[PDB]
Amino acid sequence: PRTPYLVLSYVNGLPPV
Amino acid sequence: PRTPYLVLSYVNGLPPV
Amino acid sequence: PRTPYLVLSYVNGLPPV
Amino acid sequence: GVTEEQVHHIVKQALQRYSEDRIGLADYALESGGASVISTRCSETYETKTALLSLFGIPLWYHSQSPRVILQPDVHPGNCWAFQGPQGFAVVRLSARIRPTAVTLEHVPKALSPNSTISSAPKDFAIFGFDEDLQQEGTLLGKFTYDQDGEPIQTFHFQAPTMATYQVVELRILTNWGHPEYTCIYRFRVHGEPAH
Amino acid sequence: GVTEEQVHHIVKQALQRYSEDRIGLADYALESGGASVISTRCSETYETKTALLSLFGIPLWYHSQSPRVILQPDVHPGNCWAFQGPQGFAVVRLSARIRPTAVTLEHVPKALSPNSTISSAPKDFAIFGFDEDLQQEGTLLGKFTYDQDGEPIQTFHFQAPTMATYQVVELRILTNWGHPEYTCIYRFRVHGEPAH
Amino acid sequence: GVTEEQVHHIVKQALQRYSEDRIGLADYALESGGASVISTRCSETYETKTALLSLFGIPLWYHSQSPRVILQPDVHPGNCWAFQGPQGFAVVRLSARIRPTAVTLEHVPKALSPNSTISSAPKDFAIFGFDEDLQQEGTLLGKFTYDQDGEPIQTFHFQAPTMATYQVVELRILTNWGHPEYTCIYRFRVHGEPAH
Ligand SMILES: [Mg+2]
Ligand SMILES: [Mg+2]
Ligand SMILES: [Mg+2]
Ligand SMILES: [Mg+2]
Ligand SMILES: [Mg+2]
Ligand SMILES: [Mg+2]
Repeated sequence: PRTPYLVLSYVNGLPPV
Repeated sequence: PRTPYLVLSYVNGLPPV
Repeated sequence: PRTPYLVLSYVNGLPPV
Repeated sequence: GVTEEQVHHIVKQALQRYSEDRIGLADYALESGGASVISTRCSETYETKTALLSLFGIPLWYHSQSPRVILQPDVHPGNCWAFQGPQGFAVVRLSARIRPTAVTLEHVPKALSPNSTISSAPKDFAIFGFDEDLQQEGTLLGKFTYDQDGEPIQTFHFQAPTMATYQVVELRILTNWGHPEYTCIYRFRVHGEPAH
Repeated sequence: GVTEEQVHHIVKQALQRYSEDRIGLADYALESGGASVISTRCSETYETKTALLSLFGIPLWYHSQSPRVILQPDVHPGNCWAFQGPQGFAVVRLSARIRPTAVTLEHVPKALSPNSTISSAPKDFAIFGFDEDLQQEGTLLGKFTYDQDGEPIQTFHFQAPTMATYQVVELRILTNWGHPEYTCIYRFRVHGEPAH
Repeated sequence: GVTEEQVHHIVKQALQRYSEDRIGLADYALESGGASVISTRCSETYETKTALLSLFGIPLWYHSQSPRVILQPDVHPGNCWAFQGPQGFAVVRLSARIRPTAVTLEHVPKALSPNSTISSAPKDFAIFGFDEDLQQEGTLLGKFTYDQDGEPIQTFHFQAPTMATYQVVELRILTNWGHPEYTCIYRFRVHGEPAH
């Protein structure tokens, strides 16, 4: 089937760093 | 949905190293 | 169940490098 | 000449710098730090349909790298994002709004390449800043050339960055080093001054 | 001064040590070597609900790092486990029963951090050993302070470890470097003497 | 003795070589570059049934490394492929047809190992080339010994490679360093001359 791609978007600001 | 987390537990001693 | 293993085979030549 | 203590000092400091992501500058385009690709604003991915993943003998799908890989620190041959031809682009939402002061582009070394050639590497490129996230016209920040004869990691400082700040940046590839089918991007970084 | 041969020797040995997981000590808390987090005995994970994973345009879930990441060697900004506030803890079942002699804690460098600050880093901490796997009262092995002004990787040797052995260890964070929302742990290691 | 400039030069070049996959040779067995294991032509994987993965408290399956890991650059304790006993083999379809000139085998260092021993490491081994992909009888390219007392990464150059080319290579392990249950392979590389 179609080549899947997991997309990652930041929708609520920074992750913990 | 709820944030999933894959848990890893060693239940039968050491893995090969 | 049985230990799954994702197998990777190159069937159409080189990937982009 | 030099003392033993001076040698140890030189070595220690070189390894410190090596350990700090090689260049010692914070990367506002690093995905794990909070940056992300804007998928609809990138070139189409070149797909070869060669790397077939299977499970229990069942073919599942072909694996190709998406633009996300250019924001990840795993540079090994083939761990790159490819687009068709010598012109392409990627747009990144940075982890923070910054005054951009430099960018870094890297490719795999010739020593790790068949025939010591890296013709798929980007050559001429341009960097644009976008004021907000859904805006059409970017501001040119600078134009540079990745040198195939230089070091694998190349950092380019803007000569005179304005006081403008941006959280969206475009990497626009204008030419490549001659590969007739595709251009490969290994890792792109954006450096600058955040709010304080 | 020094001879060329002496310089090559110094450099070779520094790179050897660098290649041996930076510090040249076996890590009984490394997950791939057989260690694991005891999930029910760790602080709740701080979740931001920001890193959204999607597939074919369908939002799937938010991604946060679990405590397992502190037992993995992939230290880059954001590849850390976070808990809320400045007090928290993680419990690790080591890969083998050992006499613990040292622990290592690391954080990302200031040079890779916006504004050169690492206020989310752990500060004061304590290490406890547990005789068996389901036991309530740990034995204090030592109390240390991760120095935000020190090197990114800091190893702490116990002054006088007893002959007691343990396969379960707790990292207890008592304070942080001032971050008002959370504390981030990048990697925790445990060193010592196994059976022979 | 030496000048400061000479020291900086020595250090710079040592770090360059370190950064080029440690050895500065292209690897035609690297999976990301286009190589793959021929699964049916490898030894059975030794499975311990110990690393249990679970989700929402539901046990899913046990995790063991497949032969693919020997073609990946992530060498840390336990990130290895294991087969039962001291004799085993793996067959790799290289990324390109080459005249093979050397192979590299690496294991984890003693300094990162409990009791400073690496008895699971391969010892005597042989390399065979196969003319086509489904052919029964290989051609011996060379026989070598991985030295447990040597450096973690060991490269072996063939004394006098013929002009023959191959895209399929077998790593045949003949003995190990004494481990009574299994042998562990961390990473295998193949070097040589491609078409031009
Ligand atoms: Mg075009
Ligand atoms: Mg030239
Ligand atoms: Mg609290
Ligand atoms: Mg200060
Ligand atoms: Mg046998
Ligand atoms: Mg000996």
